[PDB]
Amino acid sequence: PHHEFECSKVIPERKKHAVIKGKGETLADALPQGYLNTIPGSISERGCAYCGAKHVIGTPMKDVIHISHGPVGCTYDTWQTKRYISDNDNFQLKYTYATDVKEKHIVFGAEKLLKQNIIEAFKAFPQIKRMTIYQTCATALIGDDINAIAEEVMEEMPEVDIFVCNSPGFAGPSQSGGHHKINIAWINQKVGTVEPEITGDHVINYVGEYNIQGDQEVMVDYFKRMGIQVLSTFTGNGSYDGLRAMHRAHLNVLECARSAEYICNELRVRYGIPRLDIDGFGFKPLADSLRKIGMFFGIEDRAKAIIDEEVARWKPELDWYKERLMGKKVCLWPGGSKLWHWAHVIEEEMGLKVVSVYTKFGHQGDMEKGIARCGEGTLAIDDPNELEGLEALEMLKPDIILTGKRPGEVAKKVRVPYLNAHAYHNGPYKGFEGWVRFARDIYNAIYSPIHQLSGIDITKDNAPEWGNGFRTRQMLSDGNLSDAVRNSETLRQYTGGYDSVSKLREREYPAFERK
Amino acid sequence: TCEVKEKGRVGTINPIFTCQPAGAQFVSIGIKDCIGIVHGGQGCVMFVRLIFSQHYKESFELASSSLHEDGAVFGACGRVEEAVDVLLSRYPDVKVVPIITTCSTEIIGDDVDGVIKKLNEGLLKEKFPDREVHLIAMHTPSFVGSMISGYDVAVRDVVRHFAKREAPNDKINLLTGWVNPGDVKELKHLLGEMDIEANVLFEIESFDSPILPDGSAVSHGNTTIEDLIDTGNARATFALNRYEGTKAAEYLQKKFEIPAIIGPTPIGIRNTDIFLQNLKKATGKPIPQSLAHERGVAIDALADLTHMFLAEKRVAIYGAPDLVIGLAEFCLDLEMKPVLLLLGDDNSKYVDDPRIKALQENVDYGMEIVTNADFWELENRIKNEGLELDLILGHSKGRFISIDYNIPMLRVGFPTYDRAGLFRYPTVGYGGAIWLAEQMANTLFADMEHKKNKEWVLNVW
Amino acid sequence: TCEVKEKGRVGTINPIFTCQPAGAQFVSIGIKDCIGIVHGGQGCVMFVRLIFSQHYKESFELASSSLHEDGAVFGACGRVEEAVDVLLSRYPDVKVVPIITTCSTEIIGDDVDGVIKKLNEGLLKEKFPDREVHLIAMHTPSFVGSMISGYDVAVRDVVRHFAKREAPNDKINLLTGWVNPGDVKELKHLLGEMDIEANVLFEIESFDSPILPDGSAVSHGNTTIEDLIDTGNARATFALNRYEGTKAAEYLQKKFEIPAIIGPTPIGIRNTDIFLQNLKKATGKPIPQSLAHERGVAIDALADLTHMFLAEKRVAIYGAPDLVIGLAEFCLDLEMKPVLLLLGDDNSKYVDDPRIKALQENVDYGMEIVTNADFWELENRIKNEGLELDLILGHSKGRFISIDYNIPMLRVGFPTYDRAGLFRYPTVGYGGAIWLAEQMANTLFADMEHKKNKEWVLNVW
Ligand code: CLF
Ligand code: CLF
Ligand SMILES: [Mg+2]
Ligand SMILES: [Mg+2]
Repeated sequence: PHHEFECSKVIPERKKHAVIKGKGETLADALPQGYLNTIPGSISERGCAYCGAKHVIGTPMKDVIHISHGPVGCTYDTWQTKRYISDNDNFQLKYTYATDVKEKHIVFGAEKLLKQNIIEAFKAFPQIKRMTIYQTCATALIGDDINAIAEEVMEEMPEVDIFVCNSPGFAGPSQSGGHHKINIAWINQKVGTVEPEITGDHVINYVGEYNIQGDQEVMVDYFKRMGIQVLSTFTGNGSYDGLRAMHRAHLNVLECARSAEYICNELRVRYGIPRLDIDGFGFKPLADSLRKIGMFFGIEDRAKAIIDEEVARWKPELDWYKERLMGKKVCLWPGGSKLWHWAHVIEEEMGLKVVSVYTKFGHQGDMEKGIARCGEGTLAIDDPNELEGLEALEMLKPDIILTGKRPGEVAKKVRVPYLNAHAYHNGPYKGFEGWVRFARDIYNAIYSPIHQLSGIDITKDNAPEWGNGFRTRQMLSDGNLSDAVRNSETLRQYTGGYDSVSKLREREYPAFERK
Repeated sequence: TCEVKEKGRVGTINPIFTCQPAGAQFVSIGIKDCIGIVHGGQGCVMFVRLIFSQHYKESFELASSSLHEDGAVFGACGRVEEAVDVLLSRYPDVKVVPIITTCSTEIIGDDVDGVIKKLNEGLLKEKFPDREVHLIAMHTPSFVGSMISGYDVAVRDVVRHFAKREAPNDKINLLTGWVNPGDVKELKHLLGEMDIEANVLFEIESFDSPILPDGSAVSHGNTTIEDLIDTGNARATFALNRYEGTKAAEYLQKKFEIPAIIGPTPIGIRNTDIFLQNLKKATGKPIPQSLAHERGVAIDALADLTHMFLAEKRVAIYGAPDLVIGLAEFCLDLEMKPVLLLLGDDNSKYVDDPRIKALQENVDYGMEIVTNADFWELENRIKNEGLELDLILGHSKGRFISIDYNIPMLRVGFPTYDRAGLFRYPTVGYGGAIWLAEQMANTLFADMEHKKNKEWVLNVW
Repeated sequence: TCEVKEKGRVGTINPIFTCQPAGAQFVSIGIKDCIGIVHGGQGCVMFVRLIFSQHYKESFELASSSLHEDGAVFGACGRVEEAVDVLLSRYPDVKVVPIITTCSTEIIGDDVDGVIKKLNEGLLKEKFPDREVHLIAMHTPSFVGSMISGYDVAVRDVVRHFAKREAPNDKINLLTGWVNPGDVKELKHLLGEMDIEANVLFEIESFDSPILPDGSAVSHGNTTIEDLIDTGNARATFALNRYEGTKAAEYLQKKFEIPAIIGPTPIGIRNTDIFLQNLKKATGKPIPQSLAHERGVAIDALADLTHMFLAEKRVAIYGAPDLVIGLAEFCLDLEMKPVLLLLGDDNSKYVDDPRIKALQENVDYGMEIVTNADFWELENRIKNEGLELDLILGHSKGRFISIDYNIPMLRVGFPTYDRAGLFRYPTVGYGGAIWLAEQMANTLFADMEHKKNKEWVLNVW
């Protein structure tokens, strides 16, 4: 049934956005509202539609000048806050561009300014011949025609290609409207405009993947170990001109359905490319995902070889953590897709009890998937605000939350540890290895001896009379383990190094024989 | 010679600052029982709360009016009205509520002063008659100035709203500028030693908040309504940072005749000496021997470093203009050569800064000061015009230049997110002079080891 | 598991410490109006004054008996007699004069207690009858122990000399150990908050001396004769560092029945908690809210770093045994893996240390604790036995291992001469827990940027 928060009784519209998965309830009984307007003054977790378009989907493209047409603030505010990496020396993290719209441009427009900026940027970055221009609140409102100015520059400079994304912050209630806008602009303006070199019998688009801490490189590792040509990644570690050849893929492999279902759906309608939805996280969801892609291309034996090898390498480490995490409570409090990617498999494979999930900007489709996947009792929230998050911490008393940075720092004050679900701690978290890293970070957060320390009141006359000047994580975690578990000769802590991704970049892949 | 010049490019590549509302939001988070409402799109507040999180690793309370498409077409005062109701209805302890404009709401011309008038006579009387609630308009269009000028505007807006002169006293108003808790602590130390009471705008030491066993603490400012009212009753206003405190100081000078002492920013020994001299002048209090001793302790630390290691080091500096200029002055006292200062916004008054004219009069090595600067003004000079640097002083957003061009960098200013704990240490005062000089040395020293550049010399200095 | 083993080689390659006399000299520079005479060859004192210069960049007063060839053949008690006369005759304010033996004067067997008794009855009565002058034997042969054991001995000898129980009181004796001024400050802050008065051995905050305009200041200690005498009247002796204050603490226990609380070294949150608990127990005073607040502020800083960056870092630690052990303990609470601890002298009592027993009971990964260690025990392991480390913690003499094998290093202990200002910061207490954790992080961060090792991750932690 629906759930009301004490703190939101005065705004009863909120009751529609939360449900507790009740005994015997199905998806036809209760589902939160989603993708509605935000309540002003609520202290909602939500961002703008420029965020959704430019900051989340656009900027990951690794070989592109990402220029926001507007005042410098929108640009500064999205710079050096993301961990989408690339094998183009993190160009997309290191360089950002703003038109620096001023007062005089409000009356008269900023079209000339836009053009001068484009020329200046191509001049400063002669190795870069691709560009996306993102509209902001100010340039939407003053009405500059960005598409015209881009065309005007593409005429004059036939060596460059410029994409236009008209997704200002106020265009919709959240991130989500920005997702839709940039998907549809891309397929309309750009898909079909490049004929690719094909180098294999088996061609995919990898869609809805943004390469946080190397997630994409993890997954493309597996694909290349199967002799699949990844034609495109939308958009993590992705190439602008690669993504203009999406119309030639054999299969759309969709991880983040929230952000990228729009383009997969239109790619089916326009070109008859089928949509297969996958999970990048956990052993079973990933094994299933890879098996399916294998079968599809009639190379299932190659998938099974990867799966067996990876599971043999890493399961003894995942299960070490599972034993220590069994029954610990967790809130999956990302913005979107991650809540349902993790919901079931995190309980199964890590032993955690999911007590809450939330989405900042998700649709009712995301709560379908989330509620479908969690257990009864779970509290699901659409468009959470701060007070509601705080109240849920007091009511549910989770051992850890997985959430954003600043939300995590709210929880810190009330003695709830966090991992950054968005940017990760020691990522990447996709893949078999990544799943273990994920588990270890959760283990380290829950059984932190500093956390133990922080709960002790030293003014209190019957205080814990400390003996040694330390407690190890294991002293805090292993006390009530069975001897079988404590003495296992197979179970061990994570053995990978600090950076699990740089090895992948230096790796040669066996070629396969084309028909 | 030292030449002031304006960036040639019209566009921005790698920005040094964000926009005016960010500054107004920063002022706001330093006031007790304050929650500002940022009138515009959701990113205008959420992204800024993240900037503050990057610097302090703490969450501060700020709200949105949540502009959507309707408001952008029809006007959006309704969203402000609903935001105030929803905020006050769910946060019973809030007493100050800034209403902070953005690019969008300035452009659509929403009448914010009018909507405050309406709530004061309407909602606040009807629904909240027993509560003190101060609604304060802050006009901060993002298409002029920067977060720096936005801070300047906000301090004036807050002081204008509260200040009354109904009980004149011998306190000063200390407008710190946009500084770290460690600077507040340092400045209050000096006042304590000078035996001077002050209204300290702002009291942000409580930003450094505990995890307590009962989970009861939160990060917050401690500048009270009472403090802000009392700014009207002071004998002088000390605005340390010209670009962050001039508007507020001059408002009080014109309205209440309180003399305003604007700057200099007390960075380094000499600028600190001037501060203490200016405090003596304005209060009649003498400079005690304790501060002379502390001064000499700081001088001793500097004496160990200056001619052996700091002399003739080529430095580039960016960040808040008052920080940039104060650091350049101190660097010169340390025998260093600041060769490039970036001032990363459109302020037309830099060319009139007396501190800058002193630099123009007195420097005769090659030195550039670039106005309306961005980071490409630095990177381009290194990459393509052969600029040689021993050291950068600036905030964390410049970091990739340090990292990729192998120039070491001391993190100063705001925000400093790629190092831990920097907010607890001072850059102003005598304590700050020590910290800056010793951390510059330690930065240089680690670099010497990394590069094997006479690293064996760090034994008997 | 955690294996304690003795260094295999009989010889020393790259020593971690110097000899016992250096520790006695360090004790002596911490006492007001004290100038030790080092009875031996000139280098035994002049080289040690340089050590202290390397750490502090200050000069401290210490004299030589200037042993030459004749005294080495025939005995050199006369060289002492002349020294005392020449020192007293030219330094009117001196009141305390340790007589510190060296390898030479121990081997040739000079009767120091003898020659002191002679000077007390003789020279001091005849020539200096109006003056207070305390001559104190310190038997510090260089061919046993180290500077660390020399320190222990000297603290005992000074307390033994002076301590009388005329007027029992409620003060404690706080034997800080061989620590920095920033530690003394921190410890004094903790005592102040507990409202516990103490005789603080030693008051070395005044080592950080100014350059005054009248050139009148000098580095000196402020532990006085009165304080040293008053050690007999205390209700307990807190010897923080077992290897540096056990002898003096037990002496007062055995002689005056003053209970000795030996350790643990208050490094880290947990060990600071035990200190405060032990103060409560000893004095009956409650632990105030204010320290729970400061503790939580410290924990907050640690929370930002522990599971993100410090967890599972592989650490080697060397320096004073109390520091080494204290650090190892705090590192484990920070989720780190100290894998090699060097204890760089012949103390046979390390294996009996309860803190080391706890490490043996509780550590569950590969760790080595090497007794009688030298720096080759660390370098050989890196170079030839594949030891992998993320961080070193230790004093500057180990620096070439850091520099040449690309392992970053935080400077802790004594001496720290290849960085500036470190003596002003705490390693003990809640303030020191902040400093250690944040500076380990900052050290790791700089290294990640140097090596391009996920340097891009330092944005939204
Ligand atoms: S909702 Fe989003 S981030 Fe906000 S403005 Fe709009 S697109 Fe941008 Fe931009 S310059 Fe500053 S931060 Fe705003 S006030 Fe304008
Ligand atoms: S005058 Fe010179 S430095 Fe002195 S001992 Fe003699 S050769 Fe040597 Fe050596 S071990 Fe220590 S420092 Fe001395 S007390 Fe002996
Ligand atoms: Mg904090
Ligand atoms: Mg000094």
